[PDB]
Amino acid sequence: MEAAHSKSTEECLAYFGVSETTGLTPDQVKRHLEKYGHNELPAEEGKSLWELVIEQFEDLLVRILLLAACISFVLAWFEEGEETITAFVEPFVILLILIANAIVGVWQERNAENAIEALKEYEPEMGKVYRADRKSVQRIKARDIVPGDIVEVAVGDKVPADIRILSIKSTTLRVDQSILTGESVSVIKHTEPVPDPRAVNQDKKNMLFSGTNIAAGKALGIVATTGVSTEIGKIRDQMAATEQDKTPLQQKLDEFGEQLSKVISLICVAVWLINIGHFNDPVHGGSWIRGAIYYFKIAVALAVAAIPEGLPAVITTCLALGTRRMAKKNAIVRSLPSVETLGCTSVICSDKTGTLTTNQMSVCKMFIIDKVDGDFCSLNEFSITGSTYAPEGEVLKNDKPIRSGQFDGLVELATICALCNDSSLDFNETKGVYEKVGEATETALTTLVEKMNVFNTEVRNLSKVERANACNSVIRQLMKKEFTLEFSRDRKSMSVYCSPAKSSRAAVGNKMFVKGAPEGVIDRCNYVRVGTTRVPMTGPVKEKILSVIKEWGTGRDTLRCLALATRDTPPKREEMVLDDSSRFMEYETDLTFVGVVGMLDPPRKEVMGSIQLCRDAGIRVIMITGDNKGTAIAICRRIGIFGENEEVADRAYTGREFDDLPLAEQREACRRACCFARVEPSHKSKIVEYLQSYDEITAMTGDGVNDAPALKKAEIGIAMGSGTAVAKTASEMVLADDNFSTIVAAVEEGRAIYNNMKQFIRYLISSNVGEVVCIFLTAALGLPEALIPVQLLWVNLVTDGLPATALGFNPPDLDIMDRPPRSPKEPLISGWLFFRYMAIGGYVGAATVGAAAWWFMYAEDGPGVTYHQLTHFMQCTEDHPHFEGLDCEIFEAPEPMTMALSVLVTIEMCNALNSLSENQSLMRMPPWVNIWLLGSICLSMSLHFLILYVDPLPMIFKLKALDLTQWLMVLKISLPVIGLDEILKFIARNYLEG
Ligand SMILES: Nc1ncnc2c1ncn2[C@@H]1O[C@H](COP(=O)(O)OP(=O)(O)CP(=O)(O)O)[C@@H](O)[C@H]1O
Ligand SMILES: [Ca+2]
Ligand SMILES: [Ca+2]
Ligand SMILES: [Ca+2]
Ligand SMILES: [K+]
Repeated sequence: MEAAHSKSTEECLAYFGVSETTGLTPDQVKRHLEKYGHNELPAEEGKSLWELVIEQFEDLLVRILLLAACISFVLAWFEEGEETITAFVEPFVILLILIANAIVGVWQERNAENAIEALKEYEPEMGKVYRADRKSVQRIKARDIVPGDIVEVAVGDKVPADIRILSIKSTTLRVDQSILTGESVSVIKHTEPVPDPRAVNQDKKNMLFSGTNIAAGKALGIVATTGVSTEIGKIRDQMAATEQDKTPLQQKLDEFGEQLSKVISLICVAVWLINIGHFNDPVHGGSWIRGAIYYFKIAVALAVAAIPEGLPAVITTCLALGTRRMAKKNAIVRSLPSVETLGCTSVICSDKTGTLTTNQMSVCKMFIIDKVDGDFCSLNEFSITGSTYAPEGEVLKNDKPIRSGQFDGLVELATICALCNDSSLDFNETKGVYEKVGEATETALTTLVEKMNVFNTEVRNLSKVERANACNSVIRQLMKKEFTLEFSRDRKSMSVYCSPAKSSRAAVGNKMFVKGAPEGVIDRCNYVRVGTTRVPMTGPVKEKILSVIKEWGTGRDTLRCLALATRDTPPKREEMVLDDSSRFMEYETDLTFVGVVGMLDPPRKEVMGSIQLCRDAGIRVIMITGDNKGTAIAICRRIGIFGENEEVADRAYTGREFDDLPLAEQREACRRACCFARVEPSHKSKIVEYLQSYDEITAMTGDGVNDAPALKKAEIGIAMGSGTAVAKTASEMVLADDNFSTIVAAVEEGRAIYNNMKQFIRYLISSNVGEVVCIFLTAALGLPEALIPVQLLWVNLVTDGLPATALGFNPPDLDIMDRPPRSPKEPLISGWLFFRYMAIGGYVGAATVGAAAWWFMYAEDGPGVTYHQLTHFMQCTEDHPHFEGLDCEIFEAPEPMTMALSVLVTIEMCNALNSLSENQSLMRMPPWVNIWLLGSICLSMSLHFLILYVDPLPMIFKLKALDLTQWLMVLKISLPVIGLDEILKFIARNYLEG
């Protein structure tokens, strides 16, 4: 722990007693680990509080029923009902259905968080450190980083710990500190001490803070603090209310829930108004307001039934369920609305290098100039064995292993690859594998130098650790790297200014070693090196070099190519200003061509299959890369974006070609082109921007810092697990698996969510409407009451609870990935879907009423009398109108209220079976595709059988179970409602794109 950023670079090194270039010894690391602990915060085991998870009572709908149960609890405490126990069942029934959905909701939120945190720990954060047991930089777990050791940081790296800057290898260092200071744009760092000890974080310009990202440059530093002493560690739980808001779909349903409230409220008030006639009816005797209290109970109870109380929980469930499914496929969701938005995605933008490709780079081909004689130019081509970063391979010429030192051109080629390089190799002992340190492109050159061994260095007797950078270290001991002009994606090249290491025997020449994009580098070459000789760049020589480059990139291997050049006579250092990066290209002119390297970069296996699935799902895929167009087009053909011979004359554009187009043509090009090569980070963001101008949901996939602007711009940013931290920071999803196939699954899963949310709405509306229609159909036709305040709360608990919620666990539709992406601005309920809600709601209302009437009109146990209660409901006892009223008490009979109560339950469990798919029949999608639903149906049916035969309960819910013959009628009328929907589903199936 060093608490001072005011100390100099020497004082920091002296404090921990560590050598700047060597790092902490193994014994030092041991002590510092005991004294300062592991560089790990606990992560806080209390991610959530059990009860805090339980608070699912925030939604308006839960609050309504919450209050609704209260009024029935107040109406049960004092008067307002004679038999109190039955009135004490009312609020407990309402509480019962809420807790059921609450348990379900709490459960899924619990499973999600657990699965999320488990997936987050799969890949241990690694850091680059110099330590005494190794000459080259090595990679260790970030938690094993202790205060005092030398840590190396590069572009795209997450800063592993609080670090005092010792040396900036680049000409500048920019850092993204938004996670700590809120500074939107990157800030510049230096090495000079900031004298003030109490200085705020924004002024610590000689410090790197853990959790921040290196925007540009490369630096060497020493850890000041780790663990909880780290600046970002103190503030993680320090401030609250920084959490996420509700998703677009969730906001869409919130709107929907309130509109339902206004309708149901109107209806409930309307139910109260239409029944102000039975004000003074003998049921409550002669009552001026007591008669209203009962119908106020009816209105309130009808609300609770009609209100989709399960809706708030089923959204959170479907979301948490989707996340958990994604978690199983090693996909990390950093932003909740990522899955629902991806479901309605029409265009997927994807980076090529590292994203569409495995980023396991290995130079397998390279050439230098052989002979130059007029219009004649011949090249010395070479092949390199080894597809890994391992320093094991051969340099083949004419299918013969050769010594690269034999060719002077290869000597300088290897020199450039070694010096003009900000990467290295580190052997990981754990299951022994050579790992890259930095960018894969540069490491492929590092392993090349090792394979070439141009100075015949004895490497046989070296360990696998030393061997990783054996030949590279030899070259570095021959030329002192003064400074480095960093790789810039505008000039697309990189150079290093070097002087002879001896500096005593040799002072003959300073050199600039340049590598970069072939086209750019070659253009800035005026000379061509032939061994140790140098000749002027001409037409024929230029054409020869370029044509071979075109061959490799278009070939069956599709080689990523780099040109390597040298400035024989560079400007004196005084004439060079390292301040502006725009003048670096000027410094990299009058170069001497040395050679061209060719890299193998295999596409990921699952990409080709995934693209076809995207094409079938109406999702378009565009490749966006800074690489050569020839190789980009060739890869596009290799992965299926383009056919093998599509001849895509107007479907592929370079950054130059794209800019030469007017704004209108650029915007239109993004519609037709599926391949953008040689483009800058700004182009990637602009392409996504154009696609969104057509009101499209655009997704972006990348791994580098050149994808960062486009990742933040797109609807959904998806990062690679092996990618940079800058890209992950700018993303909504992270694929730790590096599995591109998960994206297609993520799209599919999000559409199941929407469709399941649809079927949930389709079930509850079309069923609860039928409940409402029933109440209206009886009160208007002048029939006895079908239901009672208690009975109303029962058909709610049974039909609007778990059988409703279980629809959230519905399987994806059969043609879910054969239909086009849903437009984001589609109406939640289509104009025609609303007709189903009535067509089903109409029959349910007519089924529940016909049941209570059939007891009155055709039941043998009942009176069995013909039409319409002998035309009126007036009768009650003898001596009223003598219209053959042989029957005495055939009114206020509890058996038909049953009959309605039982049809209502049965017909909704019946209706729920239609909510397995939007338009697919029960034939193609049988009931056993959802076991969770059938269990809820059985539970609801069993709960209804229980409430009817357990003798004290019939007294409460008023039910003499006319068991055999009448349940048949209940089952009989409830059955066509699934038959009708089956016919109703067949219509829209065939009506719209049959
Ligand atoms: N370290 C490096 N030094 C010099 N040139 C480099 C380099 N890394 C890449 N280049 C070259 O610069 C070109 C443009 O760089 P850029 O980073 O924008 O594209 P890219 O192909 O490497 C990333 P992607 O394909 O993921 O978008 C590359 O095509 C490559 O030829
Ligand atoms: Ca309800
Ligand atoms: Ca990349
Ligand atoms: Ca219902
Ligand atoms: K974004």
